[PDB]
Amino acid sequence: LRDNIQGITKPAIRRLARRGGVKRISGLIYEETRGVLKVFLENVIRDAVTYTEHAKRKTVTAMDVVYALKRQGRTLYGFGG
Amino acid sequence: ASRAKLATNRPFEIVAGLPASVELPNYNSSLTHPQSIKNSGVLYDSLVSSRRTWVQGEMFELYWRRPKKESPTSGTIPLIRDKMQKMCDCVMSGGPHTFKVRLFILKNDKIEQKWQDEQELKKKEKELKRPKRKRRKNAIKEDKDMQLTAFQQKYVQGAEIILEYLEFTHSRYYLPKKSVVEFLEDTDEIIISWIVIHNSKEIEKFKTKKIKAKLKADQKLNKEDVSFNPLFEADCPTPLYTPMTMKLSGIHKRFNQIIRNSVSPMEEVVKEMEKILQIGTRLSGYNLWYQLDGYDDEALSESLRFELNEWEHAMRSRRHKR
DNA sequence: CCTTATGTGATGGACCCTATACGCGGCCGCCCTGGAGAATCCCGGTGCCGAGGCCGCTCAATTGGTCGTAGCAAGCTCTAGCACCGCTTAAACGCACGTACGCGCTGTCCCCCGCGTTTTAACCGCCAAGGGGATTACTCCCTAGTCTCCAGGCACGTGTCAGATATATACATCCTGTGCA
DNA sequence: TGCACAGGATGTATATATCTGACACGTGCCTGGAGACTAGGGAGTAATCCCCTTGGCGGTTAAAACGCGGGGGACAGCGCGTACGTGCGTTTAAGCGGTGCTAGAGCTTGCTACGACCAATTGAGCGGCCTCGGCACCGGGATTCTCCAGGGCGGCCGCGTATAGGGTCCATCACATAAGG
Repeated sequence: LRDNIQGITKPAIRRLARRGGVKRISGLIYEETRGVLKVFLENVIRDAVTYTEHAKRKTVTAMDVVYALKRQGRTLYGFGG
Repeated sequence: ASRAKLATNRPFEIVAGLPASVELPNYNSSLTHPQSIKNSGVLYDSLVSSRRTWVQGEMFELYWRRPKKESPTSGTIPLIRDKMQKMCDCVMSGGPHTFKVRLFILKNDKIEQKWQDEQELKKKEKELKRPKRKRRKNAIKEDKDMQLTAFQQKYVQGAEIILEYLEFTHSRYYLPKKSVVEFLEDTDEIIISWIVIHNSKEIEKFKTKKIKAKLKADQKLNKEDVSFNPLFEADCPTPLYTPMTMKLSGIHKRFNQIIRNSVSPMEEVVKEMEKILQIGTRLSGYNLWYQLDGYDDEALSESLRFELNEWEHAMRSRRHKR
């Protein structure tokens, strides 16, 4: 796996921003958005993986993700809580 | 295009922004409170539109436009002036409208080189073979009017002619090579006729696609071991076409030869036109309704009035710029 | 046809007058010089009152024993994840045109800082308290932590009913030889 | 000759039916309520001692308020240049369902070893009290930064010396021609 930071593409950022109602966009936005997403994912994934490793475990379950997010204060409903 | 979308069921359609129908307008049957032509101005709008379009339409292929402004692009103006030769002033009729033109030649360099070679050959052939009379001045004048001066003697055949509007010197267009030219010796009038296709860009682009396909096929065959005419091709899109005809007046005998030599072999374009006439979709002829109802068409009437006002407001500045 | 010497008719050029740099001088941007002075720096140099040290002592950290059930170790088993196939688009991409948006610079003018004078809020000392509130303890007693039986109602699953999908049909939208006008 | 229609051909919106999801009804087990025992934390009771306003009052002070100048900050206009918006043709690999493996997850074990619970000791830690040196304030000489004035160069502007230069209007010039013999 390589260059997957690019894999998000521009059009995905476009559509997501479109949901946000932005009428006008700049080219530089994409790189910044990718960086923000990268650091967010890194933090969430580290929390989830440490939640997993506690349980003498190998498969990250949706419980690990949802409770990791809860520890980051971001509360998520609808996945078996 | 932004003109008010006509209310449903009006007895007219908006063609080119104006109320028109295919059939002859029956105001007396259709209108209860017809506004005067003065009130409507539809006729006025039509006339202004017609003239302007004739100044700017697609009849002749555009080739030069004055650049919209130590930029060296100024220095190119004399170069473009010199790349054409200057020729004398002539009148043109466009439908009910008439226009005036001065003539300009587009300098074919191959004709210059061939003329130098021909003078070389003639010189070598000749070497191998080997008060003041005003009436003479009049004879020279008449000779130069019906025979040819040097620039005309070189540019008899294959010379290139550019058209310009003396009321709008900003655009220059090519005289149609695919045109039928008739020189009336009795009236000194010249009638030009040509067929024009409204979706010609579509046909040219499909033509490019076909050319690419044929090139790809030839390349594929070569990997193992052309008068392309779009109008003949079976897969060509339907041309929306119009036939056009126009009369020139005021051209002098010597210029007629240059013009007469300039146009294409007649039978070939005739056959091409006949194909176009079988495959083409002819533009439908329709009638403008110059009178509108003050009540049902109030919005349309006022919109037209407003647009006319803006047009006139702009038109003064055009001479104020001179 | 030979054979003097120039008509034909513009693009190429010299000119008129324009307008200009700058001599001497000033407004001004600016280097910088320049002062006055409005702050800020660091070091006493001091007298105050808290940090922190010292002691009395008490109650809870530590100990040795017991009981018992929560975590651990397989380890049985089974289904959700992983991987490769391989058609089918369609979401990405390169590229073309333009246009309306962001930035650079404009002049304007109004409001909010720097500063001076007046007005208000607050404390000291008058005059020394009483009220009532939070902390502290004793004394029942009631409450639901506990084990246990009873019998269930709630959860896991299968059957049934509906919907979305599938495909005959009763003509629908037409082909085409040929007998009729 | 060309039209009317007798005889015949693909199709399809209409109509009849088959191919997938979700909800209600049946089993059946880890239960939830209930009965009775239980005690020690909650709640009712009683100081008790300490901290909170009295209450407005004058004589003051430090901070708040109000007034003013002005100058520069905000900000509405807008020339323009381009970099995102819209629209192609074209490619990728994201999506779809399919086949073959598995290893990681789920849980049932059988029971142990470590920690809940308990008397008893004792010393670390808290509560009270006492103190000199770490802190708090600023006086001073010195640092340093602010801001208008402005010496002086000279960008640019002013009176006007004399001067260098352009667009503007004038023409001179060449190819091959007009004429005589």
